Amino acid sequence: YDKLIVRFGSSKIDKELINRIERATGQRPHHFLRRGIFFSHRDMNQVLDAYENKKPFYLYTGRGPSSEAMHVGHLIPFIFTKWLQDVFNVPLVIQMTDDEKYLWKDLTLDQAYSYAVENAKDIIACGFDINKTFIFSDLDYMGMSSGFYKNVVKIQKHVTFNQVKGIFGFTDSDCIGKISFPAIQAAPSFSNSFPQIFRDRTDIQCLIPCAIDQDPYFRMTRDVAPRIGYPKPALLHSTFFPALQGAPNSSIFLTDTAKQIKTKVNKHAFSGGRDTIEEHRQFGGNCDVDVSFMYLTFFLEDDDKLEQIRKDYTSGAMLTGELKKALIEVLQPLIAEHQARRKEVTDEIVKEFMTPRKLSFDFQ
Amino acid sequence: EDFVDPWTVQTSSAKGIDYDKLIVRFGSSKIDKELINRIERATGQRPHHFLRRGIFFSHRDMNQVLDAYENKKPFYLYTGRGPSSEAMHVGHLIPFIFTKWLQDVFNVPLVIQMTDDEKYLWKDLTLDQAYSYAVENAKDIIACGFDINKTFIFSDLDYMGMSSGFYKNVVKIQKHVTFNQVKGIFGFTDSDCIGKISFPAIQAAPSFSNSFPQIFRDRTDIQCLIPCAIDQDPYFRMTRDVAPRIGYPKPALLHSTFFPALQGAQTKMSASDPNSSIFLTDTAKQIKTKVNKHAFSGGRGGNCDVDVSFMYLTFFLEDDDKLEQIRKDYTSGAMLTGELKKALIEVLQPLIAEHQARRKEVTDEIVKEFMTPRKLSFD
Repeated sequence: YDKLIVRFGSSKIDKELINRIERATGQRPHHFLRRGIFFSHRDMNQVLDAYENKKPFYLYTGRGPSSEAMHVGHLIPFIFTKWLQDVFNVPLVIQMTDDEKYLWKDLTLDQAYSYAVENAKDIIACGFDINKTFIFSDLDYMGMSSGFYKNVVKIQKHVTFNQVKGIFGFTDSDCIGKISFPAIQAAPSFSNSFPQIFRDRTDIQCLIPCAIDQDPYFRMTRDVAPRIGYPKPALLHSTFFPALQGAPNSSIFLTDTAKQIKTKVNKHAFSGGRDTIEEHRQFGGNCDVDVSFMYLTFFLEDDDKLEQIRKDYTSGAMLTGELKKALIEVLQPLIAEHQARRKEVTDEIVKEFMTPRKLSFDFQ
Repeated sequence: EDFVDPWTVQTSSAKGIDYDKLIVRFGSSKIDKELINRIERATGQRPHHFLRRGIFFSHRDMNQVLDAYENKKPFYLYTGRGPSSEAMHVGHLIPFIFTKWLQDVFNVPLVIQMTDDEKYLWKDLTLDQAYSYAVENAKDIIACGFDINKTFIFSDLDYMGMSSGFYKNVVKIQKHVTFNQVKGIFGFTDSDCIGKISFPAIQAAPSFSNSFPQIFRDRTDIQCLIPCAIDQDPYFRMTRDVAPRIGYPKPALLHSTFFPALQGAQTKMSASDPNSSIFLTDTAKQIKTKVNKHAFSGGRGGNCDVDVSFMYLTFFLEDDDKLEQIRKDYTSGAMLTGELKKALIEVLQPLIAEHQARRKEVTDEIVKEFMTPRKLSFD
């Protein structure tokens, strides 16, 4: 990961920049920062500069509404974005790319759109404030903005096929909606794409939380920005979420019960311990390629108890199955609590989050 | 004829584009002697001259528009205009006044797409400028006399961002046209901006009732009829291919020949104009100056098949017998060029003068109304 930074030319967060946040925030850096889940960035300093100089900034993230079974991995950006929203108290804009799924998959426009509404339930279950978050459907919001399509057009002019052909790999057997889709993903990065929220303001920086594997796709947007008179969108990159069986039982869905969660991490997670304990008691603990532990890295909020689990699993004291039932006690209460929060999401709360509204934000 | 596209029209021949051949290549159908009567019977009106003199000579499924009009099932008219700049020419009047004619004789709603996004992409303009031209060009279009309770005129940049139905159709059409197909119709290249690669779906979209929920109450099946010069047909031949794939009725069409450029019937009157157009902004003096000096004569006698003045006469005189008398006469030698041009100047001068007058009457508030999404009158 330290070599993917140099590869994409991004800036690495320290344990010193993390402090800069704490000074304006007034909290304790989220464990993603503390642990390095979210390690890289691009222009966080620029966003920070305006936060103290008493100027707003906003967040943006999206979601590809392809059915659901949003697994626990998919929670990583949202958990972090939610945090960002609360410590800075700024607006967030969440995009549901229904057109995209329609273009790429065997769905009807309605089918893609219903998935967008449903996924929006799961997202709201994460707890986003309703007074500073706007979840929008591409298909819906294009028809309801006096600023969105215009920005999409500006981008479409300043980007050629050859450009989108290298970055995304589009060939020419593809449909045109695809070739031009990258402009729809980019448009949300610029404030005046949301008139009911921001107005015709253009000086509001945009912070985009996402992976590190994504930087090459967001550079297109960052490169077009100067060219159209708009500031670049800042970035905060994260690491990947270990695929369960190894880096259908392949992932752990938020719709999974409690026993399924139990039987998955027990029968399908990956082990680093010599596990087939010839005599794992002073060996075993490979906390780099052991999924169960990697997960605790994301979901167990206590550093002290985590380090204890690492010293102990690596040393050989803690066997496998012991570490596993430790994770289960973190997931089961994470997932089940998610499902409950999502039960309380009425058809009217969804419609609200998805309605072009004025928001309550920190101009500061 | 050789080349006819949405951006260029070229022929080696002074007689102009071979229209019976364009019909074979494009796959459209010739407007028969007997299809014209059906228009008469069905509308109880004499067919407009463009129909009688073969100016609008090609169609697609007009028999299906009539199939429905006869049975009391509506249909609507859709046509468009790319505002490349503020000034339009007299060739532009052909599709519009004919559309104004279809509107009255059939009494059906009409939508007119002002493609500001198309020109913002293809040309060097700001979004402000591109919208500006849409507004100005709408005044001239309005000057043709369209019923305000029966016509919707929209800028693409504005209507895309305010319609619960337009973008959705663009997206649907976009899924069914590959870059490969689009570069084999419009000749696009890997160097073109993405906005241009996908632009075709935006022109294809008004071809479906759905993009105007406010007009046809989310009805989805109202038959569409599109009047246009035959250089806009690649867009619509693409559209009719896509329509069934997204469960919509294919749009019908009526193609017109091109109003020749002054120098000859090799190109069409365009706004580039090295010096080839009579702008709807020209003074009586300029119109006369342009006809006498710039309009290719044929003549020196008289060959009607190449005289740019006589071609113009077949578009705006409106007296089949006089035109026919001007034909035999110019051919035989009796008429003698300066008289022929003198005649044409007597028709164009008032035509453009009445246009300007009515245009001066289009107040800002009227442009606004025509361009606001409305219900219309179930026309």
